[PDB]
Amino acid sequence: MDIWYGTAAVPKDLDNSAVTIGVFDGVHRGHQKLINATVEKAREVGAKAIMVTFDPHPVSVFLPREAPLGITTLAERFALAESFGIDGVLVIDFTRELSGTSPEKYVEFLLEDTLHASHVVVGANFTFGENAAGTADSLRQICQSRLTVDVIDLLDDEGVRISSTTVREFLSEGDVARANWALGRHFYVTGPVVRGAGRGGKELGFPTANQYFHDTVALPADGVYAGWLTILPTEAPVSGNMEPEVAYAAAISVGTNPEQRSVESFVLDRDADLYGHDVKVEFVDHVRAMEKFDSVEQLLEVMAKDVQKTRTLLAQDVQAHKMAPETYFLQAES
Amino acid sequence: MDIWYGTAAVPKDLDNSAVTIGVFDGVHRGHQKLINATVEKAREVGAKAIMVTFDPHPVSVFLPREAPLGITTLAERFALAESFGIDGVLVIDFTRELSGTSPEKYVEFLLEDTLHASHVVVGANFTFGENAAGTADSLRQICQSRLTVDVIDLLDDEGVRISSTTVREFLSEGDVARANWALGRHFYVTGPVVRGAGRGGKELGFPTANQYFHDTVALPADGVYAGWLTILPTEAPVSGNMEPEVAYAAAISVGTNPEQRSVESFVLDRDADLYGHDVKVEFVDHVRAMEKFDSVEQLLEVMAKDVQKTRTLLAQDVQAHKMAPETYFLQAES
Amino acid sequence: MDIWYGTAAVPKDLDNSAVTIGVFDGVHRGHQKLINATVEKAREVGAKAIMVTFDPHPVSVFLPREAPLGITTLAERFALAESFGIDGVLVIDFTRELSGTSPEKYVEFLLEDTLHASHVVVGANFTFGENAAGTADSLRQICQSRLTVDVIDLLDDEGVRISSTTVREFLSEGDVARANWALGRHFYVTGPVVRGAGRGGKELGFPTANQYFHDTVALPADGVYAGWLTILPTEAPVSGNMEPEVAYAAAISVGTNPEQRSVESFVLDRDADLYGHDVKVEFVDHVRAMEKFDSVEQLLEVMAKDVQKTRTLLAQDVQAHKMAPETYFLQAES
Amino acid sequence: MDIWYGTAAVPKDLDNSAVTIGVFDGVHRGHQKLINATVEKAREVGAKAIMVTFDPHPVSVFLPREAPLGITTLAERFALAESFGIDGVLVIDFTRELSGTSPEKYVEFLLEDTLHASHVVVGANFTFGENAAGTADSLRQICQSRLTVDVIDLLDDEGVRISSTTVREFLSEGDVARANWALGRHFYVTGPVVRGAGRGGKELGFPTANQYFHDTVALPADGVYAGWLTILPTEAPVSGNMEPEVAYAAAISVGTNPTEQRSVESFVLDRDADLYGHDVKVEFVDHVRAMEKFDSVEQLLEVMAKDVQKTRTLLAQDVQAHKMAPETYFLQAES
Amino acid sequence: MDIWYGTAAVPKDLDNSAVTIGVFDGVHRGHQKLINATVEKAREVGAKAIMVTFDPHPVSVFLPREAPLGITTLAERFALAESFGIDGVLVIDFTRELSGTSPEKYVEFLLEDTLHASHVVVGANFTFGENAAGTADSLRQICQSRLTVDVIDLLDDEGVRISSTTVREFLSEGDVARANWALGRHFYVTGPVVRGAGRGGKELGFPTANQYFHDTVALPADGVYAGWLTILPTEAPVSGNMEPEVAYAAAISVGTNPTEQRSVESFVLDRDADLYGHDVKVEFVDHVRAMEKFDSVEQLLEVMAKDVQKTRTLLAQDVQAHKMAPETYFLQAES
Amino acid sequence: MDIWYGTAAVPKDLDNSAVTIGVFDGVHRGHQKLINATVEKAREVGAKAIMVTFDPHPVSVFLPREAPLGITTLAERFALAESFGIDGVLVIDFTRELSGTSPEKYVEFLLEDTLHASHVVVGANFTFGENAAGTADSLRQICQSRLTVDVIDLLDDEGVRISSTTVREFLSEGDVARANWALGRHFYVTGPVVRGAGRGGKELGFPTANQYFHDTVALPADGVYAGWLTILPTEAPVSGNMEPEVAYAAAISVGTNPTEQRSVESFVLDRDADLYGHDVKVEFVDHVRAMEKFDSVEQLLEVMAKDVQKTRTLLAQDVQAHKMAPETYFLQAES
Repeated sequence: MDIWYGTAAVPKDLDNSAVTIGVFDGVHRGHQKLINATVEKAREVGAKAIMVTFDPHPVSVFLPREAPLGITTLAERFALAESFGIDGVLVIDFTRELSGTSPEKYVEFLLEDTLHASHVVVGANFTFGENAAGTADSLRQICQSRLTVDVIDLLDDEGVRISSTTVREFLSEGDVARANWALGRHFYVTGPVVRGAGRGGKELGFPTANQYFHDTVALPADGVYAGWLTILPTEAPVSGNMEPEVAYAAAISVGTNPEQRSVESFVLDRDADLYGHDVKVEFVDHVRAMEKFDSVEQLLEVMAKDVQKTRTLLAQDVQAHKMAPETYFLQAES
Repeated sequence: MDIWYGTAAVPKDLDNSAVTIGVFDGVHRGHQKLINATVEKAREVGAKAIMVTFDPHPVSVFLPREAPLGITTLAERFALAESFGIDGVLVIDFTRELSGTSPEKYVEFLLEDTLHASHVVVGANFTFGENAAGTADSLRQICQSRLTVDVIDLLDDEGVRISSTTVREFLSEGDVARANWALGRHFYVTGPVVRGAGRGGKELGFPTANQYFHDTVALPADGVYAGWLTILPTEAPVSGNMEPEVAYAAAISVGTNPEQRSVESFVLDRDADLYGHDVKVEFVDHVRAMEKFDSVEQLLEVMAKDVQKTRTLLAQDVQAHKMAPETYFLQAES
Repeated sequence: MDIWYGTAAVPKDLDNSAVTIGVFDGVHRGHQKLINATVEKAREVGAKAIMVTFDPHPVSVFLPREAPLGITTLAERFALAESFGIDGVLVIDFTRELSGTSPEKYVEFLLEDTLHASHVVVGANFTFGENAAGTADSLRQICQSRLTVDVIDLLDDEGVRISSTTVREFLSEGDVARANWALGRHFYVTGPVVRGAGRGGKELGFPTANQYFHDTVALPADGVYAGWLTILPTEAPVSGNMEPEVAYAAAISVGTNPEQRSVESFVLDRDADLYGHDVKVEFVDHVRAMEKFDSVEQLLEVMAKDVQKTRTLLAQDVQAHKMAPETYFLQAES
Repeated sequence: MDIWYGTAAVPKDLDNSAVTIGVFDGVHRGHQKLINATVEKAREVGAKAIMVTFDPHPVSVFLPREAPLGITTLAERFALAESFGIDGVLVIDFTRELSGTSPEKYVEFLLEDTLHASHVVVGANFTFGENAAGTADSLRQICQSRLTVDVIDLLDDEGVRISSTTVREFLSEGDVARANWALGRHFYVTGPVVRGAGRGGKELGFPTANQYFHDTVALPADGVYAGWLTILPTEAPVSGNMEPEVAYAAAISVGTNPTEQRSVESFVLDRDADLYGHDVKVEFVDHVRAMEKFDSVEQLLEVMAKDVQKTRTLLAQDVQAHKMAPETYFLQAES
Repeated sequence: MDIWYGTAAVPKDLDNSAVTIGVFDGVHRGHQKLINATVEKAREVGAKAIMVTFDPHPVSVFLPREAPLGITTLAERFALAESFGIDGVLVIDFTRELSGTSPEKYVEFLLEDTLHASHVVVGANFTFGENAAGTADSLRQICQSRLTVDVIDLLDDEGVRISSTTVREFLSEGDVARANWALGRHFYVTGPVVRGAGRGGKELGFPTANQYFHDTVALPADGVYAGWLTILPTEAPVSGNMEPEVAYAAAISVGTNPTEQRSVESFVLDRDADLYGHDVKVEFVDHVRAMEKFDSVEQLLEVMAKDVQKTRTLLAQDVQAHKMAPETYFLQAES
Repeated sequence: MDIWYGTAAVPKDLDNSAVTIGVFDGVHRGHQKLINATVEKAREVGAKAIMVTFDPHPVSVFLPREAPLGITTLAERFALAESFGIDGVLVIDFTRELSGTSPEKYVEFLLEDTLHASHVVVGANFTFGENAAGTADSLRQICQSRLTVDVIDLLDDEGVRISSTTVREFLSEGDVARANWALGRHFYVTGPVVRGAGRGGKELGFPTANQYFHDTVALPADGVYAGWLTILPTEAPVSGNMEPEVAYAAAISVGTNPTEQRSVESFVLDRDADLYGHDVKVEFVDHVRAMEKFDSVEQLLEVMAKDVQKTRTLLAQDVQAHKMAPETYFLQAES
């Protein structure tokens, strides 16, 4: 998949394309509707399926620092767009271009001159142009004759509107199961593993892996979650008995340094230290709220209940296999 | 009007004076009673009307950093005192003088030796001298024969005690209309305009003017307010279609950087950038609480409702002309 | 009393000992049970009474920064252990030794090889060894024949479990009287006196003494407390009319710098400045919550009520003489 | 004078203009040549004289936080342009437009489509387009028949090149005299006065006025300077015996602090005043001495009085040398 | 290769091993001598070749925050050890064990009880036990009949001692050529690429990739270097015309910042790419120039193009000198 | 000895006094001349001997945060005054009083009204009143018939002026020997011991005691020094084999840190102790060496043992030179 930053980087000789346009944060199930319709129409005409997306977040342009939390990083947005069949992602920066343009000159510049679009697919909530004048309906009439528009209704399921906003609320409440349901997959973060408290190995109280994330990253509420940890493909040696590319059962502690968040993973039944490696942490279910501990004994007792509840939740998760990992490790008991 | 810092700076040959004494933060309506009585008595005897005030706040002397928020800056206190007819402001620093003095030596030093007072006017709440022993009644008896004392009751109106404390509470609650009612004018701040998000001009989402204030400045609760923005007299060029010395209608956003406050002003129906200029922002009415925004579209929709409610509130404000500005700009519609 | 850091510092020729083992934070009344039983048994056999304690807190080993607040400093733990008759304190660092050891090799190494114990006394809550496997009951069976174990039930009195946890909660709620009841003495802090607001002396609003404490120190809730201030033995000159080694009546203000705490002491009926000195502040009773002040007059009025309520509470405290100081100063009135 | 942010804010209405293009930092004497040639030509035709300038600094686009010190603020650049008779300032941001563009499209878009220019005036060092491709020659050729292009060599005078670079050098060495000579006026900063040490009254050692500036502002090397302080027009009362819009003789201490920040402290000669809250302009005339540490009050005051004597002399020369002195001023010969 | 943290994590299972003991920071050419002697001996017997190393740095135990700069990270030390055929790395923390211990107990515990060693290999400078009592001799005597002890002199070559110290010196002076000569390979750092100035596209001045490193990482003196940049294996898409696992010719700017942090900015020659989010390895070949300030865009680009010419030359020599060049690479002779 | 803050705290009761007036920072040998002349005169009459000193430092009133380094704390100034027999210390704050005052009112208010002085003793450099107007002469004339005024020249000895300035210079150069010679005693700091690296036990490299001091405290140049450490009187238990109120031979490392702060680390010779929580006085005798970086444990300990040898020698000389040595001390000749 190609990745272009700004209109000027798009090949001048780009033949023909089917385009979808949005922030696409999270690439949730509604987003997948727009991508599917787009990939299908491109197949039909032998054209390229292009996503136009935005970075930085269009909101942060007017209100810097008060940007919505990133459900996925931009990098993951690329990876997800590829996995669903996008051939090219065009990334628009609204402080460089297309912000002051009228609806008319927007379509003309982006869809025709730049992308040579024959089809375009947007959500019902899509807007464009100076002071957001352009709507999904404007796009229908401006493009009548010139190119075909397909406007997909926002996704409603189980009485919930599925949008970036709802996914963020579910994460913020600690309800990763409902977030996952909206995403169509386990919510996850990826990141390098650093040193933390003691060393990962024989001692149960020491995390197998510690990670930090900036406060722009959306993360579930401080608490303990059941999930899966996967060391990403690597040739670097691994301390202990975990293998790369296998999703390992783990009780995951999300915390806050007293707004930079931490994620500490206790991998079930393994003795390993993942310092240096790149590690994906997928969330499945909430286990408990954060607690303060006043004795080593109390701490470990609770730690063991976390493991117990995690083993239960993960054993269920494996049964919903459209969400579960391909290769996993989960022991039936300790 | 003269401004003296400390007793030692007062002219030795100061003939005769009528004196009022207090912190005078905000110069609210109660304060204006003391000033009026003082200016009138000075007129009568052909003497000077002097205000004795305090900086730093007498409270911050014992409890530094836990000082009351400044309803007005000291500079504005001077300007307000002038506008009501004070000829001289003496500014006392309690860490330099008059804090350890007895009530007796206080009157003797300040009122006679320094200010050659023939009349003095204080509030019923006025205190003075070591450990606040001296009261308004002490001042009556210590000054019998020597000089005339006039003690004005605290101002009560519409079942509210009008004091610096009540004005601060109204501001803190976001009730600027009630604060204004207590002040006898629109609550305002003045300050240099800095660069903010994008550039002021054609785009509705970009503020016309951004300002910052230290956390000692009293400011209404985070939210959106209707008010008036006035570029203070200047010869510097102005970017866009606003003129100096005209009060322009504006939706005003007060925020907090995550305790240094910001004030962002969306001037109605104007395209301007005020970087570099000194700008007064007067508050009239609360519009709404602060909200987080998840789309450019939602942001602008709300922005436009703010404008709508502002136009309404300001059109009413103009009718109460004792509070409204002399020269204003408010369009009947967009 | 000897103080040893780590097993390696204990004399190789240490003859024979009676040992107690725990964190001992606060050395509360439950702790005193373990120490008493230990000192008594050591007397009986002519051996040394040893305390094994832990620093850093065993909890902070797994969860750094999320350590329990220190009811006493380590230094005070030493002083308290001495005052109750401990001959030697061995201080174990769990990041250096004894954390990965099995219950069996723990007893063998610590109690026999290092300390040559003939008796050991632990609480019912005591645990030891890798992943806290070892219990008070494990210690009974592992030591049958080899050495005598005495396991003391947790202390229950007036329907409250007396533990480090409960003392911390009482402090956190501002209930120092209940904390004191659990401690078996007045809760106290010691520390150097620094400059604060103005100078200690004639002015009532200026603190006699200002101190700061790091956020690892347990301290009662922000508020005003009645207590006693004692300048620790010294030959340095004292500004004003306070003598060393006398407990002076004081209204004590605990605050927070906006997590480093402050303690400001208004010594009743004395004019003194304690800059430079080391000062113990004992807490007796809660007086009031913290308030914001908007006038010097209001501030001092409240200050005087604090003094009034303090004089009352302290006059009662003196009557409970097992808790009260040996030499005190409290005036019947101003 | 108008100020437009971006090509899009320029009136479609504009039918004819004489344009000059540069950063114009400092608006020094070389800069004045460009503006003069532009303004006089604009008055010849019936056209408006337009300055195209850049903010953020083009260097900062590539090397953020490595930007050169601003000789003047953007605000003062506007004011200086207006003072030399520019009708419109157009401010280009390179992060928004005109940066990816080829030499060909840059000219047509900016000079023809936006500004509808008939005449252009640039320095010989002038560069434009993608990767600095376009040059003073490159410009003259693309613009045949439609645009009179006047290229002006960089200003050499007394064997010294007068550039923003050269000015920044003079400032940094603390040689304000040469900086002024190159600028055509006294170098100055403007800012609100805040509280400092004590209160401006009878005591010499407490500064009449305190100011702080961001690390972004070019200021002379730490030291003491002779200068003039002016309270900018205001109806706000003044504490002490000073008036607005009079340049007062002052000894000026420039200092630094951990927090970045630079400070400017002004001891005004023969006045007892405290300027807290006013906007004041501080003009620099000559270097007096380097910074030094003090360990007694008497020694500090001894030096302070020597700074005052030196300022009296140097400022008396500035008044006599006429050309750069202020219109209305206050200076005493003796204390 | 296994990695054990502390003696306690070592398998009880281990019956025979050839051991080497050192900090091994940089795994330079002297270090390679120790490892080679160890690995070949281990293959002779039926034994595993074990490296005993230390983290935190032994110096940092006594002088916290005064620790020497890491020539490589602990992670890269592992990877380098594995590349020279070590079977297990045992990592000692001196704050947890082996620090109070006498020479006698140190050997028996570590070499006999834990590792069940038959053979030992150490540098002649090797020190152990309480207060550095144990030495290369001290070691040979305690271990009679059970342990073959091979002591190897420090590597001298071309009249230069090759040590971690010497490498840190070369790096600090910006002499990466000599650092590489001493290491036996190109010095490198590895890290995730983040956002910087603009976007990696057609414009030369915006870096292909930005990286930051803690003050803990030894890096060359601030300046421009010739080097190779490699995108580490990945299925993540690449923006632009670059592939993973190809070393691309790059000019590399090393800089600093208040906040500690060092930066590494890579301008890859003849590619339009933005590497945000990838892990990249940056190899250093030769010093090009010291850092300098710029005050015009044209001058910066003028210098940038000179850096590119210089890189082409220096990298062409590195390719020809064969021995240290990468396996698969991309370099153009002309622009 | 009494300590009064401000003229207002002085007893109205005080009927007669001999007064000395100065900053007295360091209470050096020049200072001792003033105090001796004052104390002996006070014992002659029936009067109390009073020191008028200043806090904050008079310089800091004008130049905040540019204050000279405190040779001693205000607390130690009190203690030193008491040790030379002053009966009352009166502490003037110039931000509260005596600063606006003329020479005439300063004398009458302070010396007559407040202190009811009969006799005054000042240094020849002494300055008072508004803008340093009043001087040693100015003082003698205003005080005829009521005040015996004894002016004492600044102390010159071995061709060296002994002043606070001179002491601060010696300290800053790391020449504590000359600082001590000028002070009349070992320069010292006092402070609570906190945790540092490891635990004070058998291992030489972990300091017996760690201390930090604000940037306000004059300390010797970073380096190693010979000195004596004393645990101040206490009933708190001591970990290790050290007693309170014995000066123990120590090698002392003075260092710095980003965060401002200076550190003092004491390696006490031939003791295994950890002093956490105690107040300790650290006396400086002689400079041993400048600071240096280390890259091996063995080298650090090699140097550490050389510091100890050097300390043994230098401290043996200090004991023999008698005059400045402590009363009760502990020093061993051999390890």
